[PDB]
Amino acid sequence: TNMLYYTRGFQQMGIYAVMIEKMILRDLCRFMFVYIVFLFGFSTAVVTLIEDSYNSLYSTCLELFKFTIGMGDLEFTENYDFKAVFIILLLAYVILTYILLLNMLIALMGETV
Amino acid sequence: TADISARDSVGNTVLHALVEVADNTADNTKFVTSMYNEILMLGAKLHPTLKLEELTNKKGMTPLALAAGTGKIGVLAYILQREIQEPECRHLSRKFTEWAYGPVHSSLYDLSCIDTCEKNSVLEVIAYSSSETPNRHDMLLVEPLNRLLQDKWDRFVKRIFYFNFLVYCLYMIIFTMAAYYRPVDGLPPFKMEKTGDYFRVTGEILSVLGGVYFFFRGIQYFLQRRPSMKTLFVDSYSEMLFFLQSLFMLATVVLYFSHLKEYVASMVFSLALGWTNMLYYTRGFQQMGIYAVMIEKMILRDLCRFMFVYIVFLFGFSTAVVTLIEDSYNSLYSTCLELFKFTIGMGDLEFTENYDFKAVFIILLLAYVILTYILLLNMLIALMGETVNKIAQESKNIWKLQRAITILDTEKSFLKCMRKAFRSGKLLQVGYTPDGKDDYRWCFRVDEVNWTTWNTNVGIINEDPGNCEG
Amino acid sequence: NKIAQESKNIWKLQRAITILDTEKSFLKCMRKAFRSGKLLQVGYTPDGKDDYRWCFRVDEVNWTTWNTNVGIINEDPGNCEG
Ligand SMILES: CCCCCCCCCCCCCCCCCC(=O)OC[C@H](COP(=O)(O)O[C@@H]1[C@H](O)[C@H](O)[C@@H](O)[C@H](O)[C@H]1O)OC(=O)CCCCCCCCCCCCCCCCC
Ligand SMILES: CCCCCCCC/C=C/CCCCCCCC(=O)O[C@@H](COC(=O)CCCCCCCCCCCCCCC)COP(=O)([O-])OCC[N+](C)(C)C
Ligand SMILES: CCCCCCCC/C=C/CCCCCCCC(=O)O[C@@H](COC(=O)CCCCCCCCCCCCCCC)COP(=O)([O-])OCC[N+](C)(C)C
Ligand SMILES: CCCCCCCC/C=C\CCCCCCCC(=O)O[C@@H](COC(=O)CCCCCCCCCCCCCCC)COP(=O)([O-])OCC[N+](C)(C)C
Ligand SMILES: CCCCCCCC/C=C\CCCCCCCC(=O)O[C@@H](COC(=O)CCCCCCCCCCCCCCC)COP(=O)([O-])OCC[N+](C)(C)C
Ligand SMILES: CCCCCCCC/C=C\CCCCCCCC(=O)O[C@@H](COC(=O)CCCCCCCCCCCCCCC)COP(=O)([O-])OCC[N+](C)(C)C
Ligand SMILES: CCCCCCCC/C=C\CCCCCCCC(=O)O[C@@H](COC(=O)CCCCCCCCCCCCCCC)COP(=O)([O-])OCC[N+](C)(C)C
Ligand SMILES: CCCCCCCC/C=C\CCCCCCCC(=O)O[C@@H](COC(=O)CCCCCCCCCCCCCCC)COP(=O)([O-])OCC[N+](C)(C)C
Ligand SMILES: CCCCCCCC/C=C\CCCCCCCC(=O)O[C@@H](COC(=O)CCCCCCCCCCCCCCC)COP(=O)([O-])OCC[N+](C)(C)C
Ligand SMILES: CCCCCCCC/C=C\CCCCCCCC(=O)O[C@@H](COC(=O)CCCCCCCCCCCCCCC)COP(=O)([O-])OCC[N+](C)(C)C
Ligand SMILES: CCCCCCCC/C=C\CCCCCCCC(=O)O[C@@H](COC(=O)CCCCCCCCCCCCCCC)COP(=O)([O-])OCC[N+](C)(C)C
Ligand SMILES: CCCCCCCC/C=C\CCCCCCCC(=O)O[C@@H](COC(=O)CCCCCCCCCCCCCCC)COP(=O)([O-])OCC[N+](C)(C)C
Ligand code: NA
Ligand code: NA
Repeated sequence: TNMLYYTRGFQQMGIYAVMIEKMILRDLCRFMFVYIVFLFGFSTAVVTLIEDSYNSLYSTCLELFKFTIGMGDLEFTENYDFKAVFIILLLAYVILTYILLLNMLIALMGETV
Repeated sequence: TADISARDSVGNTVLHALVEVADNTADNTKFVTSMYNEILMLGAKLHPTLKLEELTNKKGMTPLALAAGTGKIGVLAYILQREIQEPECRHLSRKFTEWAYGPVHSSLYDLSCIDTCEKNSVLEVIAYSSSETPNRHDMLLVEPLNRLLQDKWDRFVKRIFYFNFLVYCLYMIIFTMAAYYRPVDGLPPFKMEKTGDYFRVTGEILSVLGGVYFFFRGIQYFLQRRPSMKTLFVDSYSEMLFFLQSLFMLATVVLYFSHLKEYVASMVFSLALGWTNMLYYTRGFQQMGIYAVMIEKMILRDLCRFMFVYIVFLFGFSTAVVTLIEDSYNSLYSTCLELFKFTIGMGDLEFTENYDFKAVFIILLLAYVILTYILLLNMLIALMGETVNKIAQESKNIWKLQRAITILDTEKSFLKCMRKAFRSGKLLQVGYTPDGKDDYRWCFRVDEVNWTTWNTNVGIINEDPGNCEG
Repeated sequence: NKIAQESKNIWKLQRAITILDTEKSFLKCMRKAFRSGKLLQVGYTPDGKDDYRWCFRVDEVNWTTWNTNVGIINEDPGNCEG
């Protein structure tokens, strides 16, 4: 990752790596903070609902982080007790994170660039 | 002769009428702002001992607070930056000059009814404005208001806000950690058998005391700040979500002692809101606050248009697919659910071999895929990108208003805890009344420097006997 | 970025085509197209008769044409159609 220092001897790669640092400090920094509010916000909301194994805060923050990377199973646990709660609570996470906030990130990168 | 106090059936004097007539155009603003001076000169020339701007109408609104409320920003800019440079019309000057050494000069704006008048202060009348007041978000760029709220913030509210944040951070930790460790075995209410269960009910007590808290604090927002049916569900997207959090959080108390497991359905919606409602407290932070303004606009401009159209297609093709399935994915849930997976990148194009015509099925999904994943989610990114270009400074001006509403509720809350609102300005003499007395106006300093007004026409300069308040 | 106002102008035309098919459809259900304007006198013909043109009002305000060159103004005998 520190090879990206030595882009600074190259105008088009160096500027690119300047456009990396600004995003990590402007856009990811604002993003990932808000993202972890929702993530831990719905994660706790889901493992609170689970009873029993996905009754952990890791294995539910881990499974809800998969919706980010396009690997979210909307049925990763049948060990709930109210489905409408669970489904309302994930699709809320999905809409607010995958559709809204990752695509909002692309928008802010676009305005940053 | 004509009585300059032009009280009418509605009570609007001439200055009121000149606020009501404005349009926030350049030709009209250039006009009406001038006219106040000559009306004010004449009011001070032909009928002294009656400063004309304190007068009100039937509804009880000064022309200052009538410009604050009716959305008149260029009018309001004049009345706040009013700088009359001539004797016997100078007490009406609103922006004084406490000194000027070289280019530097300390402007001395008055905080007459920007904050803490007996009714309708400019910050209230802007902050506590309804929804469709034009220019509402730009009306705090007007000096001294931009630098007055940043003064109250850095000096009073930044320390109480970051405390209220912390108390809400721990309220969530206490409520989260009291819900994670809930009793799975049995039907409520539950017992404090183990030692940890005493700490757990404690976090449940402390959880409900905050649910009734944000409940009452969401009631009295509708008793202090009386909204209309349009401004319930618009312009107040926070006082509802913290109040809504309490509805779930108190239904959680109903359904715990009503002997049901449905308390989980409500207790869990209080957590998702509760952490999602941490994004309120970004409004004490410029870059995070604007970001959260760029969240609300998307949810209301872009998701709102998007998700509606998306659910037309989704239910449009879902019904089209389960119509084709025969038999298990012969449900409208398990087909809307499977077709929603193409959105999140988890679409199996072969999630059912229990069809009867494959070309129908495949034409019908790839139509859904192209029109939703490739077109409409990427179209969403495009519209966000055009939104972000639009709402760049229009979100910073919503932010300073979010912070402004916070600065004023903080004043009203701590009206007896520590002090009043602190008055955010030094009582200072600016000159002399036309009746021959001191003035002593609550004024807010603004050190300003200008490298082109080299002459420095003295005019007002008050402590020119001094040099810099020493 | 290109099609921002070029799509609002396609929109008003989509709505326009809807407004006119709606007229043609309900030509006998309720009424004709409603004629969307008040038959009003605007002056006098050059042959010396009334005009009575189906006209559409547009309240307009301008804060720079202070002189108000009278010119046409028709119900200046009145003031605001009272
Ligand atoms: C049985 C129940 C069924 C439900 C229906 C019942 C009614 C629903 C509730 C009504 C509301 C519905 C909201 C829908 C989503 C949109 C939310 C949103 O735009 O909010 C922005 C808000 C801004 O502040 P404010 O309002 O103070 O500022 C306003 C505002 O800027 C204004 O433009 C300016 O004039 C001025 O600045 C000021 O006047 O920010 C916050 O309030 C903090 C952040 C809040 C979170 C933002 C993210 C959105 C989360 C939504 C989902 C909730 C979480 C998941 C729950 C799972 C299911 C339970
Ligand atoms: C870039 C830096 C890295 C970021 C990573 C981000 C990733 C997400 C966050 C990561 C950091 C925080 C994770 C939680 C702390 C560990 C405890 C836990 O998981 O579970 C605790 C339970 O109780 C709870 O889960 C609720 C209590 C939360 C209290 C801590 C506040 C965290 C604040 C930040 C939160 C976000 C708020 C927004 C932040 C701005 C106990 O531990 P356990 O072992 O899980 O329980 C098993 C107990 N049992 C066996 C008896 C049943
Ligand atoms: C943000 C808010 C949430 C949004 C959620 C969005 C998610 C999508 C939409 C969600 C809401 C609507 C879902 C359908 C209503 C339930 C009935 C059903 O599913 O199946 C019914 C069948 O018949 C049909 O499925 C077709 C009949 C549809 C009539 C309802 C119109 C819905 C309008 C809105 C539609 C979108 C139009 C565009 C909207 C602008 C009967 O119920 P069942 O149990 O399924 O059938 C089993 C019967 N059996 C056992 C005898 C075989
Ligand atoms: C010379 C390096 C020898 C390295 C040998 C090692 C292998 C080769 C390694 C890397 C490739 C480097 C090739 C350099 C020559 C290409 C032409 C050029 O000058 O630049 C051009 C292409 O620019 C590039 O190709 C720059 C890419 C390197 C960026 C470094 C980050 C990660 C390195 C990870 C490396 C993994 C290493 C693991 C495997 C060994 C662009 O033109 P410019 O220069 O922008 O224009 C003038 C700039 N000026 C204004 C400053 C004047
Ligand atoms: C965005 C602003 C923030 C809003 C925050 C608050 C939002 C919260 C919303 C709603 C709160 C209540 C929802 C949960 C109900 C409690 C559980 C319950 O009793 O379930 C019952 C089932 O009931 C159903 O299966 C039907 C569910 C109807 C609601 C679906 C849409 C709600 C989301 C609209 C979103 C629009 C948002 C606004 C935008 C337009 C019975 O229990 P069960 O065990 O589930 O029964 C079997 C279930 N099974 C057959 C499925 C297996
Ligand atoms: C800004 C804030 C963000 C938004 C926050 C709020 C978001 C709230 C989100 C979602 C709220 C809406 C879904 C509720 C959850 C399901 C609960 C339920 O009743 O399940 C039953 C559905 O029974 C049906 O009849 C469903 C018919 C409609 C399609 C299902 C939704 C598709 C999910 C994708 C929607 C994507 C679009 C998203 C738009 C929302 C299941 O019953 P069952 O026991 O399995 O019985 C099987 C057979 N049966 C189905 C025939 C009965
Ligand atoms: C968190 C980090 C972030 C920073 C913030 C720090 C936040 C505060 C931090 C910690 C406060 C809590 C410490 C006491 C409990 C520890 C012992 C215990 O019971 O352990 C158990 C977990 O815990 C529980 O089961 C108790 C439930 C959670 C307590 C919620 C806070 C209570 C309010 C008062 C708080 C102070 C407020 C008022 C102050 C004036 C161990 O689990 P177990 O036994 O394996 O299984 C669960 C038990 N069961 C199976 C029987 C169901
Ligand atoms: C309970 C007995 C005390 C023990 C509790 C132990 C603490 C555990 C915590 C939380 C548990 C306490 C009960 C929960 C209350 C609900 C949350 C709440 O009120 O938030 C309010 C805080 O604003 C206040 O004025 C809070 C009241 C004072 C709390 C005193 C305890 C803090 C101790 C710890 C201090 C540590 C300091 C360390 C410094 C480094 C929210 O502010 P608001 O102005 O309403 O604005 C939002 C509402 N709006 C969006 C609608 C506008
Ligand atoms: C707003 C102005 C002020 C409001 C008033 C001031 C106070 C407000 C605060 C608190 C007072 C309580 C208000 C809510 C009602 C309590 C729950 C209840 O009655 O449950 C009933 C059932 O319930 C269920 O069957 C489902 C319960 C879970 C629903 C989850 C969503 C909670 C919504 C939260 C509300 C969000 C609403 C959003 C508002 C837009 C219990 O009654 P029952 O007859 O025994 O039914 C048993 C049925 N069963 C056996 C099949 C299970
Ligand atoms: C003080 C708060 C204490 C909270 C303690 C709790 C832990 C810490 C919590 C949160 C981190 C807060 C650190 C604040 C100090 C950083 C430097 C700074 O001032 O701002 C900088 C960084 O800005 C941020 O770091 C703001 C991030 C908080 C946004 C709140 C939303 C979600 C919170 C979820 C929290 C999960 C909680 C669960 C775990 C406890 C940016 O500068 P600025 O300020 O924009 O510039 C001037 C602004 N002005 C114009 C207004 C003057
Ligand atoms: C965009 C504007 C909206 C248009 C809306 C209307 C579009 C509708 C389009 C077409 C309508 C007809 C298609 C379905 C045929 C009926 C079923 C049938 O008889 O299938 C036959 C099979 O036939 C095939 O397997 C070959 C299918 C040929 C068509 C493929 C391209 C059509 C999409 C072009 C899209 C371009 C769109 C325009 C852009 C350029 C026989 O039955 P079977 O049981 O299936 O036989 C075994 C099948 N198996 C071997 C596969 C297993
Ligand atoms: C604006 C509105 C949105 C657009 C709406 C319209 C969109 C309409 C979309 C798609 C229309 C085109 C596909 C039709 C569906 C297949 C039906 C069929 O005949 O299946 C047979 C295909 O037999 C072949 O020989 C297929 C050869 C071409 C590649 C198949 C398509 C690839 C899917 C990806 C295309 C991605 C690109 C998408 C571009 C369209 C299967 O026969 P079998 O029984 O399994 O036999 C096995 C062995 N055999 C295959 C050798 C025979
Ligand atoms: Na993906
Ligand atoms: Na994927």
